[PDB]
Amino acid sequence: GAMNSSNYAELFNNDIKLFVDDTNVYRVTVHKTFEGNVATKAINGCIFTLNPKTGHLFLKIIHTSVWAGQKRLSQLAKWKTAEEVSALVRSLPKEEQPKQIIVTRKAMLDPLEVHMLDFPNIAIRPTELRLPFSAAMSIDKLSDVVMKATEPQMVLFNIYDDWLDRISSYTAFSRLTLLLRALKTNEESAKMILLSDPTITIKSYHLWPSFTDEQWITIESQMRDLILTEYGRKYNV
Amino acid sequence: MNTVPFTSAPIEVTIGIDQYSFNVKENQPFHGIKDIPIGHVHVIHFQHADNSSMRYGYWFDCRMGNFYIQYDPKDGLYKMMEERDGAKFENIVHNFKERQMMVSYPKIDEDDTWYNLTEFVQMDKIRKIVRKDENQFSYVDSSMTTVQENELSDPAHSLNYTVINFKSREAIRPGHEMEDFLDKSYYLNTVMLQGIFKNSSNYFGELQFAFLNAMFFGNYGSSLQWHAMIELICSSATVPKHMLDKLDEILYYQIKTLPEQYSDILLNERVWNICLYSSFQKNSLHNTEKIMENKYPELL
Ligand SMILES: O=C(O)CCS(=O)(=O)Cc1cccc(Br)c1
Ligand SMILES: O=C(O)CCS(=O)(=O)Cc1cccc(Br)c1
Repeated sequence: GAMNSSNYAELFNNDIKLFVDDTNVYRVTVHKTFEGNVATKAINGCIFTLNPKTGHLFLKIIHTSVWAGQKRLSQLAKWKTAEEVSALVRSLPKEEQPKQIIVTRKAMLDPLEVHMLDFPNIAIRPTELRLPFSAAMSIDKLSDVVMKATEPQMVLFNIYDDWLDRISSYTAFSRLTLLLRALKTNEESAKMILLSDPTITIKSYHLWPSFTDEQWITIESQMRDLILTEYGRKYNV
Repeated sequence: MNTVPFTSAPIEVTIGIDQYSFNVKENQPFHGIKDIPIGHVHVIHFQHADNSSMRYGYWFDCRMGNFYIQYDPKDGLYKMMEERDGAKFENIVHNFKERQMMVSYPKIDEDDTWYNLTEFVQMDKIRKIVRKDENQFSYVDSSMTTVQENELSDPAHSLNYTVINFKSREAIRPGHEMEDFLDKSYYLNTVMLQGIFKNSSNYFGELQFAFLNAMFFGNYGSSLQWHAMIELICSSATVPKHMLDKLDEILYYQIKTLPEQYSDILLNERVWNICLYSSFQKNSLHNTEKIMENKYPELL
């Protein structure tokens, strides 16, 4: 079944589980043609596959060549995601394979179920949570490797940098989701908040800056204020 | 012509014989049905006046033996049985015919309803779905489950329809996941038609038998099987043109025969709307589409 605010602690128990977000798989820019029609131009995308307990990110880069001469591209994207996930599971040793895969959008459930028929003990599930994973391309080093890619490519990351040395996965996940929601709601302000202080820096082997515990609190506070600020701006409050 | 004799009618009962229904009163001098048209399977079915629980009945073919009905007061139902003494049988039937104790199957020479609902149905295939080999006839009722239903509970008393499941390894070739899931022609033509049923006539036979079992006994599993088999054809891009033309005719007479008051439970809105307006075969069922629109526009 579906995942929601009642069984929210399940994410951080000891059964291996992955989230799969396909929002940035198929990406297009829309422009006018010389004759005044509209045409799309695809750009590189990525499948966002994340273990919420460990912070391991399996970033499958989707090169535009994948789409060449194919029809019905938004629908193929869902089936290309399912195939990539399935191949990833199969490349993992058995004791590393997920018990559950949670998809962030319901259209992914059938493509993934069909591709995973070989894995009848792996549960494929939707979520009622609204997770801001589409904003993963607002993280500069992920955006960079995606746009630079010349070929299909799997790139591994920990989206929690070193946080788990100091906090629980439950809190790391909360922080990540709050950071990503901020970036989705107002990316430029969100980024300003992360680099407004020029003294604090991002280690070359990390994604996010090297905030002290006390500075993370402040940052977390500023992101919540941003989301709240944008809410008011939006609805006039 | 042929006949099905009753020792008696001890309990008041509504008797069905193919698409005809009529009432018998407790201990009315009823001894059976005559002039049953040779050349078709038939079904004789029952709904006790006093206990609408369990519609039940018997599929039979008069060319395979002499069959009669005698009420069993222990098990509480009208049972079908075979008389092996052919001579005992004609004698008994002639007596009741002479005394006019038999109602007359009114075969009409401008009605092809029964033919059109059982064209592809053959007793030999019925007896493989309904397993009870010491009899030449086959018992069915309201509550019998299907093999597939008993996968998600006695196997002796189950309907062995051909399992269909669109999200199974049988339906879906490795490396053709998307292709086989959006276009089921592989599953229809290689797996089912060439593989399991061998030809389209045995597929249609099961499909028709399934429908009749849903309609006459309200068997929920049979209804599922009938929709599953419609959906598999409709969802395939590639179907011999002869199958589609025939399928169109089959459904038309099913839709025509269905009681109007039973359509809310025996017809699945999703399956029909998909099949008539979204599926690969949307344009291929003109006659079925016309009768469904004009008769049950509500469902669409
Ligand atoms: O042993 C009994 O109770 C039944 C023997 S019997 O009556 O001959 C059965 C039977 C044969 C022929 C026509 C019909 Br009606 C039924
Ligand atoms: O609408 C119906 O189904 C009823 C028509 S009818 O009553 O079946 C005609 C009929 C009468 C008496 C014996 C036999 Br057999 C057939």
